[PDB]
Amino acid sequence: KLPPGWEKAMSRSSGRVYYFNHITNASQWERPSEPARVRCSHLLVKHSQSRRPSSWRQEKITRTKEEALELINGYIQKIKSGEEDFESLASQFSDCSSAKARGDLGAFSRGQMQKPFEDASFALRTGEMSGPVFTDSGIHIILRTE
Ligand SMILES: N=C(N)NCCC[C@H](NC(=O)[C@@H]1CCC/C1=C/[C@H](COP(=O)(O)O)NC=O)C(N)=O
Repeated sequence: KLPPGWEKAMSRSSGRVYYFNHITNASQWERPSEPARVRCSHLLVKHSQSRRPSSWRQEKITRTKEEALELINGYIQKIKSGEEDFESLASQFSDCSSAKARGDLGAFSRGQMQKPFEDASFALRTGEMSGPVFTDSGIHIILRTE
């Protein structure tokens, strides 16, 4: 009957059905198939409207929300085609401190992370990746590892 968050959608360019998750922003052709804690890695792209417009990559972050989203889109594209792996992109490009640990955040339960991240994280199954997930930090790609 489809896991939490998943809905059937119709492709504009091909007419083929696909599946979309409105919690994680994941989308795929394939038909998809709770814990106390999950472990996730993430790649963060911050923007001018981030709660802290600063990171290890640059002192003053000034890119716009729309620009950050386009970077996130491009990374997802490289991950999905296997041009670059997630961990590699997070180490190089995530505006989070967890970049030094390949995006890994360790384990966490509900009530610890900003709500959109948390919900997305818990709706992923082990091994799955999110689409763009928006929080006050910026835009995330989430990978559930455990
Ligand atoms: N148990 C653990 N590890 N502590 C959870 C408490 C921190 C938590 N953080 C976040 O929710 C954002 C979203 C997902 C990752 C994340 C990372 C942020 C991003 O960097 P910032 O926007 O702050 O500059 N870094 C936090 O220092 C929060 N309640 O604000």
